[PDB]
Amino acid sequence: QLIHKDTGLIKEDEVFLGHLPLMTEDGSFIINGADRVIVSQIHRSPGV
Amino acid sequence: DPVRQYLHEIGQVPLLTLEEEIDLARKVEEGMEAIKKLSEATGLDQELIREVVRAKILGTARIQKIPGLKEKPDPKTVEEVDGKLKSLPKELKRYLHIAREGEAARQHLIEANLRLVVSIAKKYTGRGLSFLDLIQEGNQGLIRAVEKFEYKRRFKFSTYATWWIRQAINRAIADQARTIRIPVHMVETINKLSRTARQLQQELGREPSYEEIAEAMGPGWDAKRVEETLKIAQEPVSLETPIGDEKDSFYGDFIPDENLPSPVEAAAQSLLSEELEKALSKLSEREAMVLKLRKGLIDGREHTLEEVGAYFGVTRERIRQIENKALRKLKYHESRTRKLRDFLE
Amino acid sequence: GKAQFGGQRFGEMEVWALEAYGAAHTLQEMLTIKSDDIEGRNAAYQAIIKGEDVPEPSVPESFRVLVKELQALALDVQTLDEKDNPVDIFEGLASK
Amino acid sequence: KKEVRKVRIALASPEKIRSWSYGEVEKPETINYRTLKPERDGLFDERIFGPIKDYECACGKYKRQRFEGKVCERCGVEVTRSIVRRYRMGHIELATPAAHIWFVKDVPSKIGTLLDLSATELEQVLYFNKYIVLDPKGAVLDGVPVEKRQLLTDEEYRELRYGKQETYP
Amino acid sequence: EKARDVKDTSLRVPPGEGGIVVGRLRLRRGDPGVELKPGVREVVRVFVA
Amino acid sequence: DQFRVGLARLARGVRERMVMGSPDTLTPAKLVNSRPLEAALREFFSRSQ
Amino acid sequence: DARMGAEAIQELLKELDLEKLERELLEEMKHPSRARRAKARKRLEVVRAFLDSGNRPEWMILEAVPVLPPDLRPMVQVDGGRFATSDLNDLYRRLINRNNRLKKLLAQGAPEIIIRNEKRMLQEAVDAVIDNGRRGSPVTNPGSERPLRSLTDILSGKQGRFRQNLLGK
Amino acid sequence: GDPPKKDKALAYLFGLLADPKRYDLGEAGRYKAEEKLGVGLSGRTLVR
DNA sequence: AGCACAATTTAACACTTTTGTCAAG
DNA sequence: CTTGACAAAAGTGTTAAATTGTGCTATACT
Ligand SMILES: [Zn+2]
Repeated sequence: QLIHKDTGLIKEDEVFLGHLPLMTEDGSFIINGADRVIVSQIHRSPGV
Repeated sequence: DPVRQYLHEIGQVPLLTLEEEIDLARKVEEGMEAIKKLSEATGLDQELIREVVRAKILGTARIQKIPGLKEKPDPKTVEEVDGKLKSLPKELKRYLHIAREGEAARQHLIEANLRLVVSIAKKYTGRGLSFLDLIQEGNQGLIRAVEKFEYKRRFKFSTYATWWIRQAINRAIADQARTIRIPVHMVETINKLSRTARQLQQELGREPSYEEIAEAMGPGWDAKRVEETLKIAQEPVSLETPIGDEKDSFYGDFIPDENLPSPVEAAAQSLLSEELEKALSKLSEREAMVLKLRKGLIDGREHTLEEVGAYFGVTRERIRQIENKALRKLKYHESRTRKLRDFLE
Repeated sequence: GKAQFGGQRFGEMEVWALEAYGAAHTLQEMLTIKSDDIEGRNAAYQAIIKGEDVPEPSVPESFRVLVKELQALALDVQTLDEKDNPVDIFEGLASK
Repeated sequence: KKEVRKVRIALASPEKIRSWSYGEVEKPETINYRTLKPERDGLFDERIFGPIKDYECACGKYKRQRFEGKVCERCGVEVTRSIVRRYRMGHIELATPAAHIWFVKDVPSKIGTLLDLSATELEQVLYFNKYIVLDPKGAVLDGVPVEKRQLLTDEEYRELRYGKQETYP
Repeated sequence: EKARDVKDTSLRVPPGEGGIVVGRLRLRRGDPGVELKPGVREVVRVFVA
Repeated sequence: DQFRVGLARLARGVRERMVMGSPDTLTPAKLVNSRPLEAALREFFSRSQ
Repeated sequence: DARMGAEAIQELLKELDLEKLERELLEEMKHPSRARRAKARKRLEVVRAFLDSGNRPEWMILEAVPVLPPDLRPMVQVDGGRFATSDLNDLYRRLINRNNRLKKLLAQGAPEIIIRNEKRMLQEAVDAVIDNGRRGSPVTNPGSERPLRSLTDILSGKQGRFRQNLLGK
Repeated sequence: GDPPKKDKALAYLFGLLADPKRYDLGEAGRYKAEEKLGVGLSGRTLVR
């Protein structure tokens, strides 16, 4: 929803965003007609 | 950092109040009209005396010797017009001085509005051209905006300037950003295409097809045309583009050379020329000579009919019959040996 | 690679091997005729096809690329002779 | 003809560069967007670097081995092998002279060792931060006379050159 | 033999590889369900087991 | 993560598109572009190690 | 006369008499202090190198810029119709835009500020062509973080013209 | 790079630390740091 | 953004010369 | 080996279409 602070104009209006890849049941995606997988990454935990 | 350097350098020269602005514009126009009046004085062109005055202003010897190695000689055509303009009465003289001052004012005005240009170029990034390039194109557009400006219209110079800077930067994207040269018209065309595509992709919820986007483009637009313009729009690919996770391979070194004959090809051509040479030798001398006159086996060119007839002193028809006969005799001997039955691809 | 119908990469270590053996013409063929040398591989294939012994190559042709690349760096690369005289590996080509 | 037993490397003078040059590349294009032929003055231009085809000029007037080395009168393309495009070098004549970054940036900077300038100050000069004084002309700064090699920022340059003034609003 | 126009670009199975043809796929442009990149008419793909 | 990066770039696009045109009447449709997020996600899925 | 940049450096290098500096540094060398001695030594080493090489130091400041032949930095389309090109082409190109822009700006009568900026951009362009990335952030193709590969990068590196394509094949 | 303005300092150093959007310290990092230093934290921000 | 106009290239087209061939000597 | 007759192919000169290059716009805007 888009608004105007000073005007009080409310034009809500839906919109688009883009295309989001969906993960299959096995747990892999398909990019450009090729089955691909995103491996899990390991780093150190946030904090001090 | 060069950007820091230039930004600070223009940060040195301050802005200009309305008074300063109007006064500078005034002095500039006075300078120009002084140049015209001097054109009525000694009878020489405006830009002539103008560039001479500049040569006396924005540097001594450096304006002449390096806009390329050849322009207008320092001791000769510069200094003689200088001395010729030197030898005039008082009014034309004071107008000379006025002209010079006008030039200087032009320079300063240019500087403050260089700050302006920097703002505008700061707006335009993402190009396919670097920031400082944007700044400089905008700066040329600024010198341009300064030249044609009129203060009498009582408008703040900033607006007029802005338009010119903007158009100059767009001239940059048109003339620069793509590795291959794409002229202005199709640049604007492609821009409209992409813009509309974005619009109806927002509307439909999905990317269009060439047909619907062509219809959305109006008359004269079909699928083939948008496909073609899109075919032109695409950029080249860097030869050094990495292939795979390997650090040892590029994209470019996977490209074969079809321009250069392979050893097998050179050997093939060799064997062809030789075997043809031997298969030719069993013909009569004259007919063989005629054939190799036709083929380009002598000078490489193609000697027609009449030419061969002229060289051997006979009619062209005779030559024709001769070559046909030769062809058929080769048909026999080749039907035998089968050495030349290859090379048929 | 195989997919490109490629030839085997002869590494620097293998050069060191051949040098250790002391095989000069094997290393020569490896570095010239059998690898990148145009006229070398052409005349060689020609010779074997005609049943000769392959001739002696001249210019690896990657080395000429190296020369002109060095010249693009504004470094003058002079290939001299026994007596300190210019020998042009570009034959009537870049001479001008 | 003769053996090559020796290879030397040296600095190429501008004259040598121009001698190597078959012409200057003026225009920053590659090829036409459609015809895919080398642009007039462009980087891939045939008029200098040579023909794309063996013995065939751009326009296609002189077509054969018969003509050799003769420049065609329209395109200016020399009739010869198409391989010369690998060898023949062009150039770009620079408006204001520039430094080769090797002799600047090298660990023991060569030009810096010659003129006795530190990497820092020379970096400041070459990239146009601070001016340097060739001819002092009896100029003085802060009580000490300015001599050769001395670096001055924009302020001090403008001061000893155009004078010093103060504006009061 | 007339030197003719067009030349043969046909796809021939690489050396060391060979087998039987199972799958057949043809995507031609100007046909539903498929959007092909600009400049390209049709893509033809063959499964070989 | 990459989604929010692309979302940030989209935010900047929105911010650039406000200060021009007609600040009075603008639908969020004209204010928002697909490409920042589209190319962000595309880059993450295709490229990332 | 206080000039900033490669012009001034070129002028100084041309003014240099290597024989003067030879004798003078030889004399400066026998000074009892060790530091001054060694420094004078390295200096005199560069100087002597220039002396018996025959090379002039001002050559280090480039006027004409050599341009590599097209087939060495090729541009050719592949299967699918899409093109391909070397980074050196783009580098050379940008160098050309900056050089020509400056070329017309000098004849324009543009103020010293713009001239200085474009000239600086010209130095950084030439350097970006020679060796990219050593000074400042490496110039990259727009939208891509991959640094453009210059001549220096062609010669050196594990993949350089020596190791990859020469000492092995 | 830019001249030492006061409002620039304010905005910049707000975006560096106090900004919940621009600076997000992990919820796990929030929790862990909260249970390590022997203190507690309102948000995920270094400062408020 | 987008248009308008000059300078320019391409493809357009109408009529000419020769180049290839046919038939009969 | 020769000649004349013909059309198909390759030329040659003026024009139309589209193609490309260059310039311009004024609330203010640094
Ligand atoms: Zn020609």
